[PDB]
Amino acid sequence: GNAAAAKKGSEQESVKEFLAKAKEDFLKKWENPAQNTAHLDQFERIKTLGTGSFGRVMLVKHMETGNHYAMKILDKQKVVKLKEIEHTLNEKRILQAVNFPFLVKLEFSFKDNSNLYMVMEYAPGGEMFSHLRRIGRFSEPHARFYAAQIVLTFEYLHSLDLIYRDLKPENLMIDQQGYIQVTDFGLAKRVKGRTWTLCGTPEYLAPEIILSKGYNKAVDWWALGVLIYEMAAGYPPFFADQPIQIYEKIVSGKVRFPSHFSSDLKDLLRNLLQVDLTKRFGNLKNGVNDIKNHKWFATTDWIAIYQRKVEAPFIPKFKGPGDTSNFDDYEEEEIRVSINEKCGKEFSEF
Amino acid sequence: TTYADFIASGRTGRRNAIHD
Ligand SMILES: CC1(C)CCCN[C@@H]1c1ccc(O)c(C(=O)c2ccc(C(=O)N[C@@H]3CCCNC[C@H]3NC(=O)c3ccncc3)cc2)c1F
Repeated sequence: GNAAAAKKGSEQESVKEFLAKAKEDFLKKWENPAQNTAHLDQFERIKTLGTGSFGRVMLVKHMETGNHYAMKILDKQKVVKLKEIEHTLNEKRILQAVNFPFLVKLEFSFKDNSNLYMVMEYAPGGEMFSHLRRIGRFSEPHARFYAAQIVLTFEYLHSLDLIYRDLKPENLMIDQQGYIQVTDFGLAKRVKGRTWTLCGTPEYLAPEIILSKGYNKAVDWWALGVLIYEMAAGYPPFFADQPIQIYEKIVSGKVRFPSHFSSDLKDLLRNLLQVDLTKRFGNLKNGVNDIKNHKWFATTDWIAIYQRKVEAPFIPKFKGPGDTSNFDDYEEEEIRVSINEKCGKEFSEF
Repeated sequence: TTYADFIASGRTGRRNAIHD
């Protein structure tokens, strides 16, 4: 008992001081972002690892080092057209300012007449999504290894007044050591107080988002619950062929658990997936600590997860640099840069 | 079972976010 009360009552002082120093580092790069730290022709383009609304992420090779990265290429023109300037600007501004062991590191970013570019660390493990579906589901200890990384990641982002808004296996890359690197900060926003945009993945949307209520940090804790349920079950708690059926399941107030879920899991999950904001874990007087101290996390050495001293229960096949076996195949499109600058004013700060 | 209902649905693929 008493050794864990000196350990617990001291871990917390280290954490209060870690976070303060993290808020300073973040604020420095947030009030003064790095711009134009590379150029397109410095990388060879090999293969598409993924796509989104305005372009794609590609495996690329930096010719001076031969280091492989993942480059996100967005077409400025489609961004303007879809009225997402602000969201694309938040994404880069936030990635370039953040810093944590489970956040994808942004190395360089730049722009040319046509496109925006973000060059990030390559995670050759591919997305959690891909191994979750292949295998069916993860065991609770396997799910918990991942969940703990998400819990601390949000503790970080929320301390920075950030909200992530797109938790789901698709956005959780697996690195060479089997740990998580969260990507796709397209929906992230720095915010004190309330925000209103209806966005996110249907399955992971919190009720107060569906109901146009105006919402905060807490929608991320709802999402953590959806993630832990999907990881542990092989399917999400709310699904259906049409989104409008998903939304009504989410607001009904009601969830069913597989017979294989432990009681501790079910109880952690009943408190994350709580419609009543006064009752949802992550959102009470004690905050994240209600989740950390929950019985399901009894085996979790929170400090050892931060320091990556715990064994990943799943280290992927690593067939050397520049290999993409852990990724799906996509149609390739040639990158075309124009001789005319598009949307210069709209993207000045990028 | 709930797992067969899921596998037979159209939400087992890579999922896109919305923007209302
Ligand atoms: C938030 C949405 C998605 C809502 C719908 C409208 N567009 C929005 C939106 C907002 C910001 C954006 O930057 C974009 C994009 O255009 C965009 C463009 C490309 C990608 C993309 O390829 N990301 C891949 C694949 C999708 C799933 N997440 C994994 C991601 N891959 C990686 O990030 C990766 C990192 C490291 N090593 C390998 C891979 C994602 C988003 C974007 F589409």
